Amino acid sequence: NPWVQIMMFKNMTPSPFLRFYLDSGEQVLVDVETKSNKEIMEHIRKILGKNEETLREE
Amino acid sequence: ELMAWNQAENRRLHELRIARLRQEEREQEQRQALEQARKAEEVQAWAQRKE
Amino acid sequence: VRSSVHARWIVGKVIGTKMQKTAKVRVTRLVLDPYLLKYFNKRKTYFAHDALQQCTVGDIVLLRALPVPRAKHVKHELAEIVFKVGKVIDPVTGKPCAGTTYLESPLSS
Amino acid sequence: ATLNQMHRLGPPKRPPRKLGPTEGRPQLKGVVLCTFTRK
Amino acid sequence: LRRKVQEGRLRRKQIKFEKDLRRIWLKAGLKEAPEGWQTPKIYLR
Amino acid sequence: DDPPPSTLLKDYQNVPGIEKVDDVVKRLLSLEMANKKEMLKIKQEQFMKKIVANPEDTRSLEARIIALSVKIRSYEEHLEKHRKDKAHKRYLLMSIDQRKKMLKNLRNTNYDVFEKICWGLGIEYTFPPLYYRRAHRRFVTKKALCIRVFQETQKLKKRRR
RNA sequence: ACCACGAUCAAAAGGGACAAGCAUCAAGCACGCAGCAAUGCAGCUCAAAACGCUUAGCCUAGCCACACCCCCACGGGAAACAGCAGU
Ligand SMILES: [K+]
Ligand SMILES: [Mg+2]
Ligand SMILES: [Mg+2]
Ligand SMILES: [Mg+2]
Ligand SMILES: [Mg+2]
Ligand SMILES: [Mg+2]
Repeated sequence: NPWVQIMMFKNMTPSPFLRFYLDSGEQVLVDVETKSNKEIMEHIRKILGKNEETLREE
Repeated sequence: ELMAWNQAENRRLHELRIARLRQEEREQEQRQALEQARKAEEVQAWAQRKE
Repeated sequence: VRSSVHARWIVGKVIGTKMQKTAKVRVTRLVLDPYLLKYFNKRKTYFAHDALQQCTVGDIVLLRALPVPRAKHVKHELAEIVFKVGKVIDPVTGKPCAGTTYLESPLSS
Repeated sequence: ATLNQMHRLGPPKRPPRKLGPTEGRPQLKGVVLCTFTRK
Repeated sequence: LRRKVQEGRLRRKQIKFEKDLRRIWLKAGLKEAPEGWQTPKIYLR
Repeated sequence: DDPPPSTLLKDYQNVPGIEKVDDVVKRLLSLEMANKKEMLKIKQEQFMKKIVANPEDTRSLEARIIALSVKIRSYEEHLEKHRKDKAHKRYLLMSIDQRKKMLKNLRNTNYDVFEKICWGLGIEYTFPPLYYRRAHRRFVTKKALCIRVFQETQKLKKRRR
């Protein structure tokens, strides 16, 4: 995703989390305590990732 | 629906966080009462010495 | 179609507030080094219209593109303040925090 | 060097090659001014 | 002999500095230097 | 301002019946007959009571900043008299830099306490320079001329319009 | 289309991206912002390389630039093959 702006923040809150800003103006919050990196990847793929059908169409 | 599911997941994780924090609070209260008793004894000793 | 500004939504840190109704913001993106294949931060400065002068140096802000530039370098406006400097509210729990410690316990509410 | 140092310095910059007596040309025309011998 | 060369270089250096300063206000549109300006001799004790 | 010399020592303020003792005992247990460190301790607790939310917590960043401020004042008082004490000059400068770092951390973490500390201790927080380059004579003169030329051009532009 | 509805193609304008060497080129010198304007603030770029000098057509279904010179061409130098063949 070369055109998506990724920024990181350290030790600003007691809990880790991800936030996604959408073009419409919506924000998506994903809490990631107790979750492995693989679980986080699967969660973000499910909620905001293109499915295999769309990729195959592309 | 995906956004709603994400919000529900956040709520479930929040419930688990609250439960864990309550466990932490009980163990805290215990050790903190112990330490407060120790400090009460220390203050008693210091006050007696100064008197 | 909604704007002629390239960067529609960006997140940055306010690095200057010496202009009237304008905040100078630092935006970092991750750029791949072609040789080392490691990602490094690349910085860019943006001027954001801040009508109310609520921005303080060091706070993390979200900028939304203006439909058209209002000045030579002012192409964005302050959509919101993501993290006020030293007054961070934890989004997961909603409670004030100072770094990694809660100022107000989540259990209190 | 560290990866940060390699990134900041960037790719190695080979100095430009030195031009020889022919100035990078196969041959050169010339006019003889004098002939002699050397040891 | 190194001396006279060295002060000659200092004089040319001062002239170059003054020329750059003059270029500034000439390009700015001012016909003369700013009112009350005098280029200091910064390369001589 | 220093505490009055009649103030009782920090360790002899909450002892019961300290008001019912002879005037000589009060003198013996006052700041008048102690070293400077007891006066500094009294200053420290006064600042803690006046500023911090919980005066008993000494591990907090604001409490540490108050302690370092009291120590910096003590070093400054020492150095007014011993102008040629280099070790204490070093200690004063290091303490000031450390307090600046602590103030930066407090500002980044707790802004309300940062403001309350800055008001209570009279500290004027300053931002660091952006560029660290030598300002030699040529640059200084050129910058002064450029400022002057900009001023003259602004006057000319305003008048001409 | 030819009534445009609108497609295709593509200028000018706005936003973004975009070669190499030299830091013995480290400061640029008005390079910003706000207001309907009057005017007000003093700002803007830069060691994460600004500013400058030098080198080079480029990212090749092709593209860019130039078209005797004075960047341009009212005007001036002056009388033009960097179209083909040829000298
Ligand atoms: K030309
Ligand atoms: Mg165009
Ligand atoms: Mg060429
Ligand atoms: Mg010709
Ligand atoms: Mg021409
Ligand atoms: Mg020909």
